[PDB]
Amino acid sequence: RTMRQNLQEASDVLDDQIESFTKIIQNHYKLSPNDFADPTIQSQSEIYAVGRIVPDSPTYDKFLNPESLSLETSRMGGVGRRVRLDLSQVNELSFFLGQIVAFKGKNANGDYFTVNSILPLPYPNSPVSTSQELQEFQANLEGSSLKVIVTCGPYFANDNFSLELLQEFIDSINNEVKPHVLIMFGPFIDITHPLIASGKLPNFPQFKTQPKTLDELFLKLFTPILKTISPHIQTVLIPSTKDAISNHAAYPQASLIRKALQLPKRNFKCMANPSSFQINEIYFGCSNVDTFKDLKEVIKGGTTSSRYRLDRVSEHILQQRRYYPIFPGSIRTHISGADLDVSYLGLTEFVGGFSPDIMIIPSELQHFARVVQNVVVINPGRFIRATGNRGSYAQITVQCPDLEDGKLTLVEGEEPVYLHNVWKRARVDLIAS
Amino acid sequence: DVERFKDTVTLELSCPSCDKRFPFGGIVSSNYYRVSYNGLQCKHCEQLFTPLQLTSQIEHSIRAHISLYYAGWLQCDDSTCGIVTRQVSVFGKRCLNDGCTGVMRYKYSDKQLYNQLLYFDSLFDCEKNKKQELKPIYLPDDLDYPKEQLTESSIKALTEQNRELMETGRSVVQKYLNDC
Ligand SMILES: [Zn+2]
Ligand SMILES: [Zn+2]
Repeated sequence: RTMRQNLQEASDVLDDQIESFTKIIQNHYKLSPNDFADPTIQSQSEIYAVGRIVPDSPTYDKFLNPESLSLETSRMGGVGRRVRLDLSQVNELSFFLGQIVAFKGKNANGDYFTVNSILPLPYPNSPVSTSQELQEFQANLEGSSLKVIVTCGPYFANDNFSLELLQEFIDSINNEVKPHVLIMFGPFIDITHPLIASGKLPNFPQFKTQPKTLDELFLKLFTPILKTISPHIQTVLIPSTKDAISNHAAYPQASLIRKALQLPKRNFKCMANPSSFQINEIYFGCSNVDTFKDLKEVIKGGTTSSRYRLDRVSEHILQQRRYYPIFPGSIRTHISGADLDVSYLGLTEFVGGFSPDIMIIPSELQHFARVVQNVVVINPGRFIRATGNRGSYAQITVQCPDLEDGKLTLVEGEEPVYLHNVWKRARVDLIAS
Repeated sequence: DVERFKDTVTLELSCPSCDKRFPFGGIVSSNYYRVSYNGLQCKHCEQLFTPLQLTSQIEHSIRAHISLYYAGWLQCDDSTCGIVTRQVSVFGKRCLNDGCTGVMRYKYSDKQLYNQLLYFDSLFDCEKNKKQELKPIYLPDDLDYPKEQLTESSIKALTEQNRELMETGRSVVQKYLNDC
């Protein structure tokens, strides 16, 4: 796929989000489509409605509140019309721009839709495994626990090109920690690094031939150090749209090309941003746009506000079934941004409709690991800080799966399968790098 | 090519030693820089750019443009409305002003982006530099209009002397042009 932006196609995708949630709501709550009607017009009767949270003016103030939101309907639902929301009868809520929501309410007089109740979107199902599969996974590990290390760029500071800290880290994982898998998120060479941005790039006396491009700078600076990661540790690279080495600077972002990075096949895999995969039974959902920094909630209610922001935001992501549900995506003001390629938001949805067991969405906020709705949510933090001080990384240690220990749940059915209960078996440490 | 680049914007380079900023128009006259026989040279402090010092900036500008493009600003046709917004109606072309009949269009069209990249490409195109077919960086009334004009034969010679630099600068644009 090329750099094309097509308005009809983008709008198709936004329409389809509303329609697919309309079907999820109808199946979960067992409602008939005749119970759904157009909230943008007057009725005498209470109706159910599904739509997208949008601002009530298209040229809107940076700071929204519960009196300045509208609901956008699908093309079939309300000819795409948008209607102002009256949220005065609802004491507890958290909304954000781009959120798909379901309401019970009424447009009494034509110009407002009064929300009487919020129908919460249901959490997606968790993946399951057969007893045979779990036994193989048990044999893979030879008793011992599964170890996965996760890092996120930047890897060098703002005022130099030192990877000394990364070398120290590599020595540690090779010779002490010895994990099974290492997941490394970009940026590797961040195009917005201030020396890169300004072109203040020095002569490197430790290179025989100077790089002429940022791609060559990666081959001379990162490749030789990455090559020293033990071949026994499988290493996964996931890019950022700020990666100078990527030529696909929109989310969702195609994977890097490993051969081009001159990294060895023996232990390096390049994955897309986002990507979903299993390590043994554990489903990972990885995405490298900063949802946790960017999602700006409009909030009412003491109970909602007393909760932790990171819990609320993780639940919004699980409910929305996409790793960056904010739309329009955030902008850094022009320098950088989410850079959403709206036509392909499809690929940023939860693969198979499954919630991940572990969800990793690096952020510039402080590192954190939290269980929310039985999903382990991890922000490993930046590997190095801009000043050159130690950053952090995440270590995930998961007890080896055991059908006999009880910690796996048998799901009832003719075909016997088990919920991984990764949250019950996983320990996440956030370690100074 | 003339009309194609009429609305593109200049590639602005910053000098690694002294930080003076200037538009780069190819192997053409300028009061700020000189393409000498050993490379691109800053006229304020005489320091030579290395290739990485040039190409990192080319790439940075490209990516700034590509990021602006993905911000997805839209604009309305109707001269009596004109709103710019990033909101997209589920009917994409439809304007979000109550009752406005204008058509919405991406404000950074993909034609404009492609033209912007083709302009950058032209700057490092040897054949175009030699034939003197690049777009001028300065209008005649600009206070920075160049004081000395380069000769054709200087441009030919200087272009062949800097072929390698040009081609490497050009490859950085092509990284994104084949991807478009
Ligand atoms: Zn200078
Ligand atoms: Zn309009």
